[PDB]
Amino acid sequence: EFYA
Amino acid sequence: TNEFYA
Amino acid sequence: AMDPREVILCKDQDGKIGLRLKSIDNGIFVQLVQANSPASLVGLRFGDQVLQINGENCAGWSSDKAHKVLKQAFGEKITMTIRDRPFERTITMHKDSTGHVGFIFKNGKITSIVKDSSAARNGLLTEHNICEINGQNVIGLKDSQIADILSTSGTVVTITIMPA
Amino acid sequence: DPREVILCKDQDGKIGLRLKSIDNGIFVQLVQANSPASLVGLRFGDQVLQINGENCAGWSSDKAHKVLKQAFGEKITMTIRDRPFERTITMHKDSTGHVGFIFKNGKITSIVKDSSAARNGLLTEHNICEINGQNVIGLKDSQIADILSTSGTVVTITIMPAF
Repeated sequence: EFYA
Repeated sequence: TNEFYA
Repeated sequence: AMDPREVILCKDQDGKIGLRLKSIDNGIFVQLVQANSPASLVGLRFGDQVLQINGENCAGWSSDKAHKVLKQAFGEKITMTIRDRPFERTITMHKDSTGHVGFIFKNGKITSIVKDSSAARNGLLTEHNICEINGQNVIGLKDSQIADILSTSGTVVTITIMPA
Repeated sequence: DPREVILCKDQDGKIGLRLKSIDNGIFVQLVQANSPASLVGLRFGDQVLQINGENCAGWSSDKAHKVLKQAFGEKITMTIRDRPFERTITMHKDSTGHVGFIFKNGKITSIVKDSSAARNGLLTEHNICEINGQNVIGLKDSQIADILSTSGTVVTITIMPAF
């Protein structure tokens, strides 16, 4: 979902 | 038991 | 090996100090701290262990038990003996050319590690909650606020984490 | 920081090491005693970051086993992060000679009421790794109990969560  | 008591 | 500290906290009119507790592996840990509560003021955080409440061992108690001890506690001040986030680890990564350190997250948790990334090189682990990012606590934030902190950071990215 | 080790194969190949996947990392699970692994001080719980210039992130146990089993040449290069899950707890024996816990198969199962263990917040579902700096991984429980018997009144144990 969220890429760091 | 076969538990040991520390 | 890493030393306990005493906190002293005052009850509200309902007896509360602004704290939710959780039983993990027959200890008691801070689960949630309420904004601008006494708990908050004395620096309690998600993942800190409560060894004693008013001198009584927390060993083997449930969350329900721990909470009722707080609720029944006599007088207006509550003493707790605290061990600072015993499970905490810190990893320092470097953003690449695309501005990323190399991991997928959701609900403030690391869910996968991207191959060939700074995160991969550093052995960053999944099923781990992110506590802080460059000295910014991310506990109780939406993933959008976490992503904003990440993007605004400089190349070097230090994160504290603990097993979920 | 991590540390770099360079292992050297026995004749046969094998370096006395079993690895294990946990939370998309790779961890030392068992070290044989007079092995290539033991020479470079690998221990239970050590995280293996890299093997021969390849990151271990996302590898399965089966894949770690195979990369090791198939390693080309004599030298196996690794980058090791020392037992990152390790915790240390210092307890004191009471008058009966007890610190306050029940264990079985090297693992803490319960904390005794009013004991040093309880006071110090020792946790269950944790493996016992060292007692006063002495490896107890691979020992029978009865051997662990005698080591406890011959420790001082001050017993320092090293623990890790079970996986």
